[PDB]
Amino acid sequence: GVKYTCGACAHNFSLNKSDPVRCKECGHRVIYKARTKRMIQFDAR
Amino acid sequence: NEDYARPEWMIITVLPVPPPQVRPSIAMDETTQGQDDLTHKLSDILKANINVQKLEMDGSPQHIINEVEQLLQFHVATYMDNDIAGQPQALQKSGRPVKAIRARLKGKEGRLRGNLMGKRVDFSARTVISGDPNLELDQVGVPISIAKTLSYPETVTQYNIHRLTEYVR
Amino acid sequence: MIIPVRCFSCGKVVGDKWDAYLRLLEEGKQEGDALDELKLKRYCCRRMVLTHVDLIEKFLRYNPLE
Amino acid sequence: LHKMSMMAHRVKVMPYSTFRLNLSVTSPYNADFDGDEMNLHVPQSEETRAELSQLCA
Amino acid sequence: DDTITTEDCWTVISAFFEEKGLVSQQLDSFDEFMETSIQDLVWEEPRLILDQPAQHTNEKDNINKRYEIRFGKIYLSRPTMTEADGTTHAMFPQEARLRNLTYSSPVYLDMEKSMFTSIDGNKVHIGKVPIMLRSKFCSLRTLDEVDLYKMKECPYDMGGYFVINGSEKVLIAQERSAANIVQVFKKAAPSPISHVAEIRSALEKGSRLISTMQIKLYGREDKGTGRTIKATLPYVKQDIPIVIVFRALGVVPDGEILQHICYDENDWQMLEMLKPCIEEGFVIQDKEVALDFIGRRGSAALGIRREKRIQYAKDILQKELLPHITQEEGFETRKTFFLGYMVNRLLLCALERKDQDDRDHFGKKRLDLAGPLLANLFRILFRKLTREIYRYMQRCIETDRDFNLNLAVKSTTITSGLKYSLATGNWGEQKKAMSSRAGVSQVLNRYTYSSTLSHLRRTNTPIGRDGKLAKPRQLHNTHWGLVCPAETPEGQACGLVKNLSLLSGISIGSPSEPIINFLEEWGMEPLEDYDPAQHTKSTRIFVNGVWTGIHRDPSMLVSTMRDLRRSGAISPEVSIIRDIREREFKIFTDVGRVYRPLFIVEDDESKDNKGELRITKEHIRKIQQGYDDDVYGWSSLVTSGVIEYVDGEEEETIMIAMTPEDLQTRSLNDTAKRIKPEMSTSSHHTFTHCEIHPSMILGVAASIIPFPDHNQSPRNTYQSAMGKQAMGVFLTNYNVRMDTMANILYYPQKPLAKTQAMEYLKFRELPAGQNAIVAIACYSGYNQEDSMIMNQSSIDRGLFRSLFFRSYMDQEKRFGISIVEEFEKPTRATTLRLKHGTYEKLDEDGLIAPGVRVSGDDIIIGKTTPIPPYHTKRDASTPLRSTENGIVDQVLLTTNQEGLKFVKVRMRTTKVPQIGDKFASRHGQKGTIGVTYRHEDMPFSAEGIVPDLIINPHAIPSRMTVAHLIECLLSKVGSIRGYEGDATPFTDLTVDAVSNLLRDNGYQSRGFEVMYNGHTGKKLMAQVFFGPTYYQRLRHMVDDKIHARARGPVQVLTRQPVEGRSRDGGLRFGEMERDCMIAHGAAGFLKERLMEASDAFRVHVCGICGLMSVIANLKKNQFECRSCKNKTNIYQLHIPYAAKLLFQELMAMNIAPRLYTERSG
Amino acid sequence: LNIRCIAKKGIAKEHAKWSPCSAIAFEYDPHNKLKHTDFWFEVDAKKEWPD
Amino acid sequence: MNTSVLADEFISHRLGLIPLVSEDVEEMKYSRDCTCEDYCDECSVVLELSA
RNA sequence: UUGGUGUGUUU
Ligand SMILES: [Mg+2]
Ligand SMILES: [Zn+2]
Ligand SMILES: [Zn+2]
Ligand SMILES: [Zn+2]
Ligand SMILES: [Zn+2]
Repeated sequence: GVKYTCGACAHNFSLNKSDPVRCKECGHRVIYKARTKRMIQFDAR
Repeated sequence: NEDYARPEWMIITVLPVPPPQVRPSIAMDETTQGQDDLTHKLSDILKANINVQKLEMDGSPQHIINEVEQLLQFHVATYMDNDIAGQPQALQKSGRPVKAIRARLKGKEGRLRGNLMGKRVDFSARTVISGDPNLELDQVGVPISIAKTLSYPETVTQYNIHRLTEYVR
Repeated sequence: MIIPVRCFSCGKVVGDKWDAYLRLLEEGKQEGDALDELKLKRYCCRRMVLTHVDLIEKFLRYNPLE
Repeated sequence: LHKMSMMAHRVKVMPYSTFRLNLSVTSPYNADFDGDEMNLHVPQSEETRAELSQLCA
Repeated sequence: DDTITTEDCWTVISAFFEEKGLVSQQLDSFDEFMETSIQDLVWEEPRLILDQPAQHTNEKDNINKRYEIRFGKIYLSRPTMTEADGTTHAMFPQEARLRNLTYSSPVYLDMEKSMFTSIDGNKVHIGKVPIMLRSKFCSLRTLDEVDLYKMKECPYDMGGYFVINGSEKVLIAQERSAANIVQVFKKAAPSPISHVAEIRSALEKGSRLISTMQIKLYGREDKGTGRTIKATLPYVKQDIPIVIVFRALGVVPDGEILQHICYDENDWQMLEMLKPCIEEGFVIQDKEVALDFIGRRGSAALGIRREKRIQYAKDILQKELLPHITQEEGFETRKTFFLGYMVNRLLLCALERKDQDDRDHFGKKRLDLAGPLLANLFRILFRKLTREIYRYMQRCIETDRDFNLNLAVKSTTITSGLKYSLATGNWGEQKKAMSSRAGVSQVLNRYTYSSTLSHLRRTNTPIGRDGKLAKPRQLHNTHWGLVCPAETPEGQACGLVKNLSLLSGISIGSPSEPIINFLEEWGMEPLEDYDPAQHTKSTRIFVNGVWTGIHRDPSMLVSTMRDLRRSGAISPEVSIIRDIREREFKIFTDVGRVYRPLFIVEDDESKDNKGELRITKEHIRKIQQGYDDDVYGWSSLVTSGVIEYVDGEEEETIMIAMTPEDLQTRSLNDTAKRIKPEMSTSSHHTFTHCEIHPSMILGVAASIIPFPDHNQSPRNTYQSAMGKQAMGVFLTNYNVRMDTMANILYYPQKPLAKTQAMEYLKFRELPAGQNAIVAIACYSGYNQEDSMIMNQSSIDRGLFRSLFFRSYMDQEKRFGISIVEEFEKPTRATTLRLKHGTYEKLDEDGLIAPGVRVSGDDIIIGKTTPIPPYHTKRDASTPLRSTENGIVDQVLLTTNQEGLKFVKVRMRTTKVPQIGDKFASRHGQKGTIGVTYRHEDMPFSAEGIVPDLIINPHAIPSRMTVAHLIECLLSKVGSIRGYEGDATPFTDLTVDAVSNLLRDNGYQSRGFEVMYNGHTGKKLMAQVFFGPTYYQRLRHMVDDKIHARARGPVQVLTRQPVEGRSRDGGLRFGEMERDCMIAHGAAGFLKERLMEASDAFRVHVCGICGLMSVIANLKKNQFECRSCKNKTNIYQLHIPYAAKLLFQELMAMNIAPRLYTERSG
Repeated sequence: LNIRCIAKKGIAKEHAKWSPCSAIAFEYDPHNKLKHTDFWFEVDAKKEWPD
Repeated sequence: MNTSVLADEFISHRLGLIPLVSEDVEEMKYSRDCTCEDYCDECSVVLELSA
């Protein structure tokens, strides 16, 4: 469900806790999560 | 002295076993227990013990006796001391020496200088300091969090109920 | 990195005067004289632009992260 | 290093988390302010409180 | 031409530091390793031989089945990550660092297995040698900075260091004693042995220790009547007389030993000390009886008869003594004439025709970098490979199988060895853990950029710490331009740790054989035509430790060879070095000599260049074109004859002036400038060398400092050992890198007191601090002793506000073939021992989504293992630290080396520089932020300028750091005239020019402006000195060292509270605290401390046998001293649990402490 | 880059991002006729401190 | 939404340094005594930006 | 909530 951002081709792909974790375009195996649905806050000082 | 130090007691027939608080098992990675080296050494002693009692119950070529007995003496020697001159040390399963009882007592970080004469304790605190001349001579500044962490037991008496109830509040 | 907004010492807003400062530098000015033209007369708003060294170009040298 | 190197004091509570001193006590502890650490043991009884307050003050 | 000015030397430095960059010393010698060393370590001992020859219960089948493997060529490539999938692809250092990898290449090797039939198994991956960054044999030497941003490598990175199990490790240049030099030390007095002539042998190829022949003069000062000497040999057990080992090496009569040794039949004093040595060695008269004699002490075996006893003695005198000279025979003249030089020398020093030699005369040492270290450890595990193949061969020849060799290399051997031995650096086979030079390789530090720039250069010294001796810790005066007279840490390291200077280069290791050809190329005469009575005045010539011949005139030869290094017939880093005093002349080619460059002064009265510098301005214009007028870099300078290299041995034989205005003898009494000496001793000098620049004597963390030449030198050392703790910009790719420490300083300014040297550490393009406003004036007692004042509004504007990064880690373990781990969100039911934080911030997949505010004490990585055979899972979460806050950045998720999952998380927050945070001058005037004032409450000068940092007047006058004032003044001027003033030291920049310019731009001459109270404006009676200055931020804060503790974690072993900050331990109320408690005497406080806030523990004693054997059941409330049948004489005590531990330990050693509770007498 | 800010009303006491103004000169008695200030001086007080 | 080369509180800091017009400001009240729980259009100037 | 080694830094 999570947009696991690809490390190479920027593809937003979710994985079902079962997929071997790579780029679908070049085999690049590095993903990262993307930012939340929440809104971040800061006090700007 | 007879009732205290009778010099047939300086030869050990029966070498005691301490309880396992003195060699308690350590969680290697939270499922397996690496043992303390006293447990490894008392196991080695009991193995050489049984390999002693194996020889006098069968055919014994007379220096097989001598070597297993001298090995028993060796294991009892390294139980109390792994620093004996002239001979190589008793060695572990990493390439390290064994923690004896003598190594638990001598040295800067033994039990006395490292744990009894001086030790670590609690209700301490520690920081970095700063000057502040707007003060008396017998006053020291306290950061608030350190005041929160440490405490002091004041007795509930008949002259301090109200404030202490407030300090609950 | 990239230009701050105010001065550190006084508090005159300077951040706008970065691009103008580079454009004045392009013609062959000298840096003190360029600060002279921008009306920077206390040295507070002279060290807040004179010292400043630029890294965020190097961060945009990373051909796209995503 | 000498018998003043532990001395009793009184408590003043301040924000901004560092230890405050007088600067006349800088000489006996031999502390400067390039980052020294000074400890703070606490009594846990009445008895030791009076011990400190009458001798090690 | 004209005057070579200062900036012409900065042209020279731009050419040098555009050729090499910085870290030549790693890269070029590691290239030497990968190009030649493994090829020759393999082809050292290329063949093994088995044989199972005859009487195999045979039919007399006498068959030399000789099993012969010959090792061949190595195969080299890029690193390769074979997946758990099995696919192989090009690994890259980003993909390395993200994935805990080992940037390691295939090292292949073919095997020539042959069989003797004299009757009477392909490219195996043999190991993974890890590849350094930025090497020739890394894939990032080449390839296009554009694509390097496409490949995540910063151009202002430089590499030099290795990658192991992910993280970055480095090689300290370890510092060994020099080999094969003929030393003399004198021995301490409570002993019968006074003078010593010592050596340490090591083979020419290979650079490996074999022998250590020692000489001990028997005789204290008028003690030890027979003043004769014995030798000590390798593989003996006892000292052996000198003339006997001479007759053992094959020179028997007295006349030829005195002909070999003695050079003066008139030196009757030394000849007089000679005579008893022969008169003592009379009883062993010819060769083989001395061979038999040394057979009796030195491991020739008992009952092994004369011919094989003497065989063995001929082996310790064939191999195993003087091995580095040669290991073939026939040159007993070479061996004995070496030893005759030794006897010559030790008798020179025992009559004190000389000083003793000294330990630290820095030409008499060498250095070991990655090249020689990989040579040694590769040699070791390569021998281990040898015997592994040998072991498998003697099993698959008994059963006689055609072995394919590919199941005969379990290549976890050398990969596992090198991986551990750079992992912790406990240098050796792990089963040689102790007795090993510990701490070779180190965590590389990435706290700021210059810190790494020094730390990649650092050398360390193995005296150990046994011996408090201040002779090896002296700044001994060979150090001119080779190490750093400023930088060395505070404390235990001091005097040892030597940072290679900003003109250091590491000499590689070179074929000595053509140098030999250069020697015999001019009629050097051989050693066998040598008679010192025929030639007493010939010059005896060394090549790295072998005397090879004699010659009459060294001067024409050193002209020719020195000009051939000025041309390039030699390696231009080989130190051809002349002496004239000894009638000797050495050529080192050795590995690890610390050399340095100098401007070649035309030292020769042949033309008008004499006295002048040979460097012309035409060369300067050539360097400013980038090419020669039909590539021209620093290499062509080296091979032009303008700059020659010297190491510490040629530093003996030179003559330097410091700056090129001192070469011509100059033209007064001005009270601004500095006073060079006259040098009027030699009316007609022959200067041979002049310094390029004096601020090139510094280390890397030393050239940063503005004007080091106006301070008290402990503050120079302090500033150099604080410059490494700056907060700044460490490498420009902190977006993609995941490291456990990283900190970005926000607003980094190049200092207005820049140097000219900070161009070459890039610090003006990556700085690590700011210019804030200095105002040295006691204001309200808050800067009394080194604290300071900081204006809070300036922080609110962003002053030094600090980014904070941290990378965590976790991975999956495998507890069975069908039993693995799983990072999931654990329940409150199925899982054991939930952490006492919450779990809410976790996601469906166990790793928290970014953007989410995080506190301490709550999870990020919940590693749940089901317990191998409800309530069957283990909660083994990896939490965020108990001190931190933050908002999360870039949550990596991938697959490990193992094939399972892998995680790394890079949390971040930002720390406000607040009260207590340490700061630092650039002259050590350090301290903490004492107090914060808002904006109006500052003092403020006539225009409105307020300050931000107020160091103390009383911080100055004893610390004597007048350079700090000079920096503040030069800062204010270069701010107002608007440019960065050259504060590189040792110029004619006085104070007078700065004074006149500040006045003539409309100000006071000596800095002051009339500043005010902020609370009245009633003018401050004295005028206040006031300006900008460059500041930095040291790595400590107060939020990392505050700690207090009520109770909590106690150890199982001793029940005394635990040690360390990380587990919230307790403090050590140590010995001398108890001492001062005794001095005050209030011991009731001491009974609080060592009973009640610690391991308070309660035991029992039977009152008859006095022991603690009494078994304690309490809810049944019964007791039994079972050695006594005592059931009534029972007391309890209150003792420390460690005291009880003492008692149980002692009774387990059979001593009986018995505690009777009454005085007896 | 999609950002949403609020703007609220603070003074310089909370923080100096609410600084109204920049830099304030201030002087009185430029010829020291009260001798409230005292010059430090090498040689002579009148020459070296510019007007 | 942010995806920049700059971190977040960084940009909030730099936005805090930005000069606004406040000529009319005394008929705008202080934040900590304005009659709303968290922000409304009585006491805010909501900037939403997405370049 | 591990041990045990080892390295660097603070006074
Ligand atoms: Mg100090
Ligand atoms: Zn992709
Ligand atoms: Zn300004
Ligand atoms: Zn009893
Ligand atoms: Zn409202």
